[PDB]
Amino acid sequence: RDQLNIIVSYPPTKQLTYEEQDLVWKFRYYLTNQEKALTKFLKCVNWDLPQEAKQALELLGKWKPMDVEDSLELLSSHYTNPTVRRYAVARLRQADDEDLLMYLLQLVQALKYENFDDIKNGLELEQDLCTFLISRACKNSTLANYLYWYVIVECEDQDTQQRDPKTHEMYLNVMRRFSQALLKGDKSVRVMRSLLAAQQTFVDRLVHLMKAVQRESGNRKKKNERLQALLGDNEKMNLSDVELIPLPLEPQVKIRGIIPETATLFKSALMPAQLFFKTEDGGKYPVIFKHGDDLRQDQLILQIISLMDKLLRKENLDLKLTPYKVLATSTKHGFMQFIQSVPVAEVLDTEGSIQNFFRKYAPSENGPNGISAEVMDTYVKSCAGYCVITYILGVGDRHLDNLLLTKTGKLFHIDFGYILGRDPKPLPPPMKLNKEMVEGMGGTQSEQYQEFRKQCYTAFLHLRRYSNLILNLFSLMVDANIPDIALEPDKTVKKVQDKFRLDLSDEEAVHYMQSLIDESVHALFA
Ligand SMILES: CC(C)(O)CNc1ncc(-c2ccnc(Nc3ccncc3)n2)c(CC2CC2)n1
Ligand code: NA
Repeated sequence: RDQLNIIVSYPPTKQLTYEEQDLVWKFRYYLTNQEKALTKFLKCVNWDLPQEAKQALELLGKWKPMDVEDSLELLSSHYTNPTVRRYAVARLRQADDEDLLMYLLQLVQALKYENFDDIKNGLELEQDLCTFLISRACKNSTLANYLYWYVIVECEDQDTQQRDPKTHEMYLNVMRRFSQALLKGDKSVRVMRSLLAAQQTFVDRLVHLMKAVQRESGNRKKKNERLQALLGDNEKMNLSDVELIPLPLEPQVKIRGIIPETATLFKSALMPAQLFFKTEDGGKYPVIFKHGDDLRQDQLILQIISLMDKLLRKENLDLKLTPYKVLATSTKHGFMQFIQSVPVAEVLDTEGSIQNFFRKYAPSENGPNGISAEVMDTYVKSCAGYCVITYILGVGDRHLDNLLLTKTGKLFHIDFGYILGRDPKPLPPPMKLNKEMVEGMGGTQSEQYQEFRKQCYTAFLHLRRYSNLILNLFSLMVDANIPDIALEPDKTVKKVQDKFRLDLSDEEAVHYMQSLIDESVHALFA
């Protein structure tokens, strides 16, 4: 009946009532070939009663196997049954590394829901999350790299060390188990350990270099010259000439070192560094090296933006997004991929507007407002894409210093210090959209505006379809040391859930999205 289809449609986090539980339970045998009924059914099971547990796992066997997207729910805190947890890993094994990599950050966090004793006893349908992740890491260099940096930061975490010494020791063990597996492997596998160790030394030497620059009082010019001098002496610092190691930030990129003479410090409180990595093929890879600050909140947000971009691209909707790489190398430092762009604040300061800026660096006679057709389409798509993504992620503290623009027309957001409905000012707008963006398209009477609205609807409807995956991924982050999560862990997933408005139809959703843009665009006139 229809009452069953309304119950299975529920978000992964929607808590079923006792009345709703005993209903799914009664009709369990009639739901066995319904893929999206299994999670709802496993919720209903009295995992304490042996006869119920027994019949439930019998049903788990004969049940239509679930999607990887839905399987992520089985790895959360709500599940403790070892069979249900091995089943979750068994479905997760069906995913390819490309997908697995998209979920890895949350999978490292999901280890704190695993059996700590099994992880320990492994030192010196049958695989747990630890064995599975190490297994996959041994076969894929990229995966091994992120499993290393994700676990090392959780080991380093001093807040976990004191608050949960049990979880801290579990991660030390995950690292020991990983190191053990690497040494028991093939020629290819055994060299991954020395590669991870070489990058760890590299980062340690870079951390020391940043400190060597700050030991003094000096002009930014003098500090820049102190950075350049220290990077130049490869005999002492060994940072300008290294055996081609993976770049922790993007391991597919193999680096020779940092170019000494082009390295500088940013005009910013913690003076992060701009460093150019010499890649194996003579190319340059610019990075931001941030010290004395925690990148984990940005690292999560950029990981979700990347996922959202891949999902949209999958549905043949490339909205020209900039999911720049963010990697924390400690709870105190890390890397960000430097993107050549200009903050919108500076766009207004130097050129007066986004339109002027575009007319200057990308003109064309009969193009929209004398601007390149390609640059304008890129701008409309990226605006729409970010308007929707920042709306869902509840990104606050939006100002024109953390809104960046490229000369190719790419608009994007940076610095995700405020997320999930948090903002320095009270009553913040739900739709993160300003008059500078709107004026960039050519105002509300422009064909570009209608196109922007259209792209906002398309993105929303496609992202709404992946609500199960996104909410499951957030549910694995509830107990992570992410400031804006740690504030209200118990309320985190619902904050994301409510933005999808999964209560509304596709037609109803586009009207709500349509009204939200209007209510925001008319609020810009007060
Ligand atoms: C580091 C922080 C004080 O915590 C703020 N957070 C943050 N987050 C991301 C970026 C970033 C990321 C990627 N590309 C660029 N490019 C550009 C291109 C041109 N002018 C600016 C940025 N900037 C940045 C900006 C760099 C530090 C100056 N800051
Ligand atoms: Na990008």
